[PDB]
Amino acid sequence: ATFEIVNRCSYTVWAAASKGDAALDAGGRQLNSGESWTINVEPGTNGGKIWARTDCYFDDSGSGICKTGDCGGLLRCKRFGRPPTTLAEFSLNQYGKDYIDISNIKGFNVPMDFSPTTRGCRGVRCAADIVGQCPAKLKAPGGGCNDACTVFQTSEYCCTTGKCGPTEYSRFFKRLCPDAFSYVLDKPTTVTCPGSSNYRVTFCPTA
Repeated sequence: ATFEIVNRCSYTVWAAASKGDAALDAGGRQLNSGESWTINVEPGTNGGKIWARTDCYFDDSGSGICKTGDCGGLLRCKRFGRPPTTLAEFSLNQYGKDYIDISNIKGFNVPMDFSPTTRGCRGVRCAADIVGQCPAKLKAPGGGCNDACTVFQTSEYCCTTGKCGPTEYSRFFKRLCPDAFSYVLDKPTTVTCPGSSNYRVTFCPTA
């Protein structure tokens, strides 16, 4: 599958792509405002994620830090990033279908649209000003709006027992972005696409 990753934000982001135990394609790249990065993701990839990182500093060897979404200090991510991170999530070619979603379960840093570029399904978007409206106790100093599990580490927010309900904090994310997962047992907002679809992830789709 082909993913085109587009930065429509007025600021630079460092895109990342990983399936948790390996990079997808190069794993990460700087995207100045307006730049596009095309990557190739192997068919059958399960549990892939794409996200943006903000305010990064990398040396010549590709080592450094980011204020949101840092993946162990590497430019080219092999593992998932530090919250807060708006997540584009996908599993490809699962019994003939692709499954895509946007998730706020690990917080929110950058607005995002995640859409197919081929026929057969719809896209999803979370583009509200979640950072501006973020409850005080979830605000991340580096930028972004943390999820409640990251901040408070309770069974209820992290859904550790497999039983949990919505919370004041999850309802905040759900109000501003109904089409994104707001907690682990949220009613799924997953979209089913034809197997082997292609996609575009756009950061700051409205601005």
